[PDB]
Amino acid sequence: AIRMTQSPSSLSASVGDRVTITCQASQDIKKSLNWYRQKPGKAPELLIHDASILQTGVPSAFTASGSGTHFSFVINKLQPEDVGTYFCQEYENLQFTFGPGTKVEIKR
Amino acid sequence: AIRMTQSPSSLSASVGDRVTITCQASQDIKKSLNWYRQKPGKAPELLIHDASILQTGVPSAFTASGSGTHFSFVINKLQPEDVGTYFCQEYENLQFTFGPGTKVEIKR
Amino acid sequence: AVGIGAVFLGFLGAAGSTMGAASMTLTVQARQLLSWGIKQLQARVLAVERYLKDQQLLGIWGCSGKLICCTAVPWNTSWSNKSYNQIWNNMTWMEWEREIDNYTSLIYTLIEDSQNQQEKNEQELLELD
Amino acid sequence: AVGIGAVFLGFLGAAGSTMGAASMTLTVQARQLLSWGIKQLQARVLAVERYLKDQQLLGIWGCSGKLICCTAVPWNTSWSNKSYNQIWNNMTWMEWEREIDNYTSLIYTLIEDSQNQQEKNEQELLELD
Amino acid sequence: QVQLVESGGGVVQPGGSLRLSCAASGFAFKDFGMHWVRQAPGKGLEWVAVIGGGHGQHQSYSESVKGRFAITRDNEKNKLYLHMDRLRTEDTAVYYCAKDRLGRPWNIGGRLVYYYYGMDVWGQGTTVTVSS
Amino acid sequence: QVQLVESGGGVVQPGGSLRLSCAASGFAFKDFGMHWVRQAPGKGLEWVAVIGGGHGQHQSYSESVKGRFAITRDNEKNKLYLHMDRLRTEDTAVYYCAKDRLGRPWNIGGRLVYYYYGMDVWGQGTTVTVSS
Ligand SMILES: *[C@@H]1O[C@H](CO)[C@@H](O[C@@H]2O[C@H](CO)[C@@H](O[C@@H]3O[C@H](CO[C@H]4O[C@H](CO)[C@@H](O)[C@H](O)[C@@H]4O)[C@@H](O)[C@H](O[C@H]4O[C@H](CO)[C@@H](O)[C@H](O)[C@@H]4O[C@H]4O[C@H](CO)[C@@H](O)[C@H](O)[C@@H]4O)[C@@H]3O)[C@H](O)[C@H]2NC(C)=O)[C@H](O)[C@H]1NC(C)=O
Ligand SMILES: *[C@@H]1O[C@H](CO)[C@@H](O[C@@H]2O[C@H](CO)[C@@H](O[C@@H]3O[C@H](CO[C@H]4O[C@H](CO)[C@@H](O)[C@H](O)[C@@H]4O)[C@@H](O)[C@H](O[C@H]4O[C@H](CO)[C@@H](O)[C@H](O)[C@@H]4O[C@H]4O[C@H](CO)[C@@H](O)[C@H](O)[C@@H]4O)[C@@H]3O)[C@H](O)[C@H]2NC(C)=O)[C@H](O)[C@H]1NC(C)=O
Ligand SMILES: *[C@@H]1O[C@H](CO)[C@@H](O[C@@H]2O[C@H](CO)[C@@H](O[C@@H]3O[C@H](CO[C@H]4O[C@H](CO)[C@@H](O)[C@H](O)[C@@H]4O)[C@@H](O)[C@H](O[C@H]4O[C@H](CO)[C@@H](O)[C@H](O)[C@@H]4O)[C@@H]3O)[C@H](O)[C@H]2NC(C)=O)[C@H](O)[C@H]1NC(C)=O
Ligand SMILES: *[C@@H]1O[C@H](CO)[C@@H](O[C@@H]2O[C@H](CO)[C@@H](O[C@@H]3O[C@H](CO[C@H]4O[C@H](CO)[C@@H](O)[C@H](O)[C@@H]4O)[C@@H](O)[C@H](O[C@H]4O[C@H](CO)[C@@H](O)[C@H](O)[C@@H]4O)[C@@H]3O)[C@H](O)[C@H]2NC(C)=O)[C@H](O)[C@H]1NC(C)=O
Ligand SMILES: *[C@@H]1O[C@H](CO)[C@@H](O)[C@H](O)[C@H]1NC(C)=O
Ligand SMILES: *[C@@H]1O[C@H](CO)[C@@H](O)[C@H](O)[C@H]1NC(C)=O
Repeated sequence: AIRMTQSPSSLSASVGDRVTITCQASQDIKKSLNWYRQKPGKAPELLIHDASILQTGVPSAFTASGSGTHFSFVINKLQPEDVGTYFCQEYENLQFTFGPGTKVEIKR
Repeated sequence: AIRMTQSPSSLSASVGDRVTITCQASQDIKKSLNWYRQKPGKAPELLIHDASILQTGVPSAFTASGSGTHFSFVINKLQPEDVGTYFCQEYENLQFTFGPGTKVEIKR
Repeated sequence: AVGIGAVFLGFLGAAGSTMGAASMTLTVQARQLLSWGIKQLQARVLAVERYLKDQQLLGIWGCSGKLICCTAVPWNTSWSNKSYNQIWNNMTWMEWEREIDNYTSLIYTLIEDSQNQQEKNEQELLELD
Repeated sequence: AVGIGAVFLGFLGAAGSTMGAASMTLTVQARQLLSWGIKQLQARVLAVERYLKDQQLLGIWGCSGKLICCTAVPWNTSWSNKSYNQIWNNMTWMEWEREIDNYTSLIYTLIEDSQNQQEKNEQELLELD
Repeated sequence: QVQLVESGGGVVQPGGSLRLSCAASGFAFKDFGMHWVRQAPGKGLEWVAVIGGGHGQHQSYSESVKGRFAITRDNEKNKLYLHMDRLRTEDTAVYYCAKDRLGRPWNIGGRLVYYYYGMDVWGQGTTVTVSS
Repeated sequence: QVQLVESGGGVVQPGGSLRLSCAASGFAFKDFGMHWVRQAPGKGLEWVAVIGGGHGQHQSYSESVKGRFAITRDNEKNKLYLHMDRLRTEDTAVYYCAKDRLGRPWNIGGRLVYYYYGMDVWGQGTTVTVSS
């Protein structure tokens, strides 16, 4: 699996703002990308699979797009409830590598 | 041609930092994207064509990627000489629509 | 990401998958099946008879050399009213054979008594004229 | 982004493009070309003779009904040593016809005297036996 | 070298007209397709129109200019023209001439088509002001 | 409902061993392929290993654990196991069991293959500490 990178490592905004996470592959992975969100004390929650499709039961508060090497996760409005670390995972090959993770929090 | 959007409208950094511009289409444009850079008093300079290929004579100071609806322009290091407005243009259909343009400047 | 086996079906495993998918390894399964002294001697002769029995029918039916051959006997939907896809993409070999177990001798008879008979009669007539 | 014309070549314009691309509209160009009283009467008769002249040769050569027909006359590379792609993807109809203008009567003769002659002789012999 | 000389501008009243003329050399003007774009003060760059190469057998206009502007060209003078008629104050902008990356009349499918991949060569334009 | 009960953890010395056991119900454990992942304190989530569904005729290990860990499963107990042998202090992490979106042994091309599309179901893991 191709190493994934995420940026910025520390992402913050006021409540209600539109917040995005950059994620890239060093090599073309075509589409094999999942987005997870971790909250303190809880295993990472799958929000989006196949780089764009929301997981069943997940509200339409998030989107994602991109293909090839350039991807992005979009938080339509950042609420206190959405604070957590978002992970960019590739599953093209049987290493299912996770990216570094980006911490998203509320400005204070 | 599909309307292009760019964000943030005002993008700044210190000299030498890595600066990126988000550009998206409301509909799939596949690859038909040019990046131009305008400086005061000068017509916009084509830096990257077909969403990823540098124009002949342009130094490898810039990259771009993305396909479909999600694209990005990357300034490897922002120098004072690179200050200008960068435009995301679509040429899939014969309207060759330009995006709003993003102003990139040095923090002070 | 996909994990893969080496080359092909080991032995019989496809028997519980759809007949469509299972058809892929008929070449494998057929080859494997096709190919103290006195007891073994008896077994050898029996193996030959079983081997040749199948070859006899495949010869007569005009199927020799094939593991898949089309006949000219129409399917009587009384045996099963399932469509092509309702069988091949939805039922295993073990299940299918049971469904039509009681028609085996019927259809085998029809292949020989009707089609083989026709093909041999008409063949001579065509060669003559 | 691509701008397009309506349907097809108007008239003769392809004459200056490669023969490959120009071949696309042979159906168009052929149809258009193929199809006071006394002067016009004379012209009409002349048009007929020109029309039939071409049809005669196409008939004899076994090309009637076709705008593209392969013959059985080999290309003598003395006429031009260019390869297939060096001609068809690199030269126009106006240019090509000039290149081999002085071989027109030669090759036309060869088609009839050698191939047509053969095809008619052998045809009868095959029909007889 | 390649140089576009873009003039014919100035100040006109609304309801008036002018024509711009972009002389060019250093390239096969007659063969490549050309663009018109404009930039109003305080705004980004707006695409105006395109004309194909050769004799210009195909055009497209922005909805913001269609019916008010016309594009033509003279392959012997090597000049690109914009006929700026019945103008409104909203038409104040610097107008630029540009060359497409290709713009050629390919013979494909039995017909001519013009393949465009966007502007890559231009001059600095000229200011046209419409005011009263 | 679906619930993973993940235990077998605790504190061991480097050079020692343990085995984790993730009991699960609410789904066809026997059919779906499973994952192991771990998260060390202060770090992100590291993928450890995968086992296919059915009898688990295919595996893959992270280079960081290959040769030191083994994956197995019992389709009657509905338990997923991680054999944590010859451990080092670097192996301190919370380990999780997870289910792949599919993981099934498809008969394609004449052979069985396991299609994985990533974890989508899991419990909360258990802490395994390796220290002295
Ligand atoms: C190579 O050589 C070719 C051959 O000469 C040359 O192309 C020719 O250019 C001229 C000038 O542009 C073209 O003339 C135009 O022809 C149209 C055709 O009208 C007929 O067909 C339509 C089809 O729907 C019918 O509806 C119509 O009734 C006719 O039957 C005319 O409509 C044009 O007239 C307008 O433009 C004139 C420009 O001077 C005006 O004077 C005239 O009053 C009309 O103006 C109206 O339209 C304008 C549109 O911009 C508008 O601005 C005005 O305000 C007004 O509304 C015009 O006569 C001729 O067709 C071309 N020939 C071919 C075969 O294409 C190339 O220019 C040359 N190339 C080079 C590089 O030199
Ligand atoms: C459904 O039923 C099937 C059928 O029983 C069952 O699968 C079987 O599971 C057992 C247990 O996992 C498998 O046994 C293993 O077999 C291999 C095969 O070795 C042979 O083949 C290799 C091929 O290269 C040769 O090199 C080799 O010399 C032999 O010829 C053994 O290598 C395994 O031994 C290791 O694991 C044992 C686990 O107890 C150890 O005790 C043993 O000492 C070996 O340990 C070494 O390897 C470990 C690897 O993790 C390592 O951790 C140790 O430290 C040490 O280095 C083992 O005997 C058997 O092959 C399976 N059968 C088939 C057909 O796959 C399924 O489990 C069952 N399914 C369910 C859901 O219940
Ligand atoms: C007057 O006549 C000339 C004849 O030369 C015309 O110019 C050429 O026209 C042909 C088609 O009529 C064009 O052919 C196309 O070329 C493409 C190659 O592009 C590469 O090479 C050029 C070299 O200059 C580079 O500039 C370019 O960037 C590329 O590197 C092919 O890819 C095209 O293939 C198409 O057709 C096949 C058919 O199967 C498809 O499968 C392909 O996908 C593709 O669609 C095609 O072969 C040629 O490019 C023209 N030349 C130039 C320089 O543009 C004039 O246009 C003509 N004028 C008028 C009035 O029509
Ligand atoms: C024991 O036997 C069973 C037999 O049912 C096996 O399970 C099935 O195995 C077949 C192949 O052997 C699988 O077939 C594939 O199904 C795909 C359809 O997926 C859609 O539908 C399912 C319905 O559950 C959804 O879950 C899924 O998300 C999709 O919505 C097809 O797309 C596949 O097509 C492939 O083959 C064609 C061949 O031309 C290619 O062109 C295609 O591109 C593609 O590669 C294929 O038909 C089937 O999915 C299996 N079922 C399940 C539920 O997974 C068992 O796996 C088997 N066990 C063992 C031990 O092998
Ligand atoms: C045919 O498909 C349906 C799909 O739900 C399934 O329920 C049924 O069991 C299938 N038939 C066989 C032979 O398995
Ligand atoms: C053949 O192609 C070459 C490519 O440079 C060109 O120079 C030459 O003129 C071509 N021949 C014809 C007939 O145009």
